[PDB]
Amino acid sequence: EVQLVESGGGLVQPGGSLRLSCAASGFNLRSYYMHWVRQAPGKGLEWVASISPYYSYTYYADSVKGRFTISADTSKNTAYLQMNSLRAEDTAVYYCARHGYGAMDYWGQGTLVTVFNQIQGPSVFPLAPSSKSTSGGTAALGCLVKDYFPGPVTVSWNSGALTSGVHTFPAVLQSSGLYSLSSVVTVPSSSLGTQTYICNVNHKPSNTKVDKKVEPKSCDK
Amino acid sequence: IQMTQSPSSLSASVGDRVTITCRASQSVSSAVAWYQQKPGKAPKLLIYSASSLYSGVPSRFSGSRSGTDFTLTISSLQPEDFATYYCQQSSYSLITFGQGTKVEIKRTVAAPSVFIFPPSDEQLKSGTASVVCLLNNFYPREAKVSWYVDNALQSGNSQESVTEQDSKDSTYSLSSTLTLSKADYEKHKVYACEVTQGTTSVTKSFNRGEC
Ligand SMILES: [Cl-]
Ligand SMILES: [Cl-]
Ligand SMILES: [Cl-]
Repeated sequence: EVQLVESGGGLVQPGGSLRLSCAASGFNLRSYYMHWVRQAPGKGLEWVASISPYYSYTYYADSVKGRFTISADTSKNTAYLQMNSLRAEDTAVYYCARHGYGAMDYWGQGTLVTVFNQIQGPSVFPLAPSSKSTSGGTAALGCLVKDYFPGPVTVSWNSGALTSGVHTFPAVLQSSGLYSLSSVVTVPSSSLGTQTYICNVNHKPSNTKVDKKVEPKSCDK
Repeated sequence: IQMTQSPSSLSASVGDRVTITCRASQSVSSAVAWYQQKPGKAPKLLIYSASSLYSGVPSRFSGSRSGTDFTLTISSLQPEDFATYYCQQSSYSLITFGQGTKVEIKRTVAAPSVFIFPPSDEQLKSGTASVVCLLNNFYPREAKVSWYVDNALQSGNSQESVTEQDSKDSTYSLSSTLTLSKADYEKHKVYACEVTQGTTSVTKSFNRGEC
């Protein structure tokens, strides 16, 4: 079966080097053009590089010239993208795809390249329901996950039992270089004394788990 | 060669006829393709050579070229076809894509539920105070969020994030976060989130050290 399995992705420092692999099975690789196209989170499709099947004449996008190097090896039937002089603009999922009928038919699953200076685990803060969070029989509560780097953090509520009403927002880049996101849920107001609400924050690059029971704001007077 | 794609977004109904166009910056002959992508999955080849159907793709799909105008059309939009679409040109050697056409679901207008969240006392230990305003399940996407500290309109110290369309009610939800210094937060008192969306304006407020 024609399979395009990618590997090599991971965290990498700026002006550094990482090698992605595009393992081709089924077909011969040196018989079709091969391309790398990438996609920065929440952005469009950007072509990165191509390698010709005969005599391995390579061509790259203006943005990557001289920094990225594409290569192939028929022994392993895999193409490589050697990335050098890595920038933060290079953070993206990198796909490999085969050329067929003037376009691109088969694709890899895509491996993530995460540029980073240093790893920062998250601080998690409660977004507590109160009278300023209660409208039309509905109370809102959530979890603020702040100052982590890099992505992703994943958020669940009550270990996945609580799924309806949930909104986990895309992470945003604060002017500090650290990421930040919130995960909220709307629940019936009456439930606030009937059910506990726990957000489960997972940040694999710092091996941090946090579990935050979100409770109504206690009134001081 | 710039593949300029239009529109960036549009909302139609199931059974609507839908047309997406892509205009090449210089003649690319007919060396053009169309892809569909659904979140967290690789693109699927839809049309190759401007007009020819890739084998296996549904027949409501089709493309066409007039000069440097390349068009994609779904004659009767099906639920599976709600996605983002991309054109591509492959002339000579440098490949370029379109910016994207998000095809979203039409639904009736809806005002947001507006909730406001003071900073937690745990956070103040770090010297920064975050105020979060939540706009819940509204349609369509367009919304202005303004932040007021002691009646003084803020700028530069807020950021916004929007969800994609909800898988059930096809609404959007937005959050805004205002970031202040601990000291700046503890000197002022009244914190307000003003929301304008559609023909609706909502202000939610609290006074520091309330409840
Ligand atoms: Cl960093
Ligand atoms: Cl995606
Ligand atoms: Cl308060």
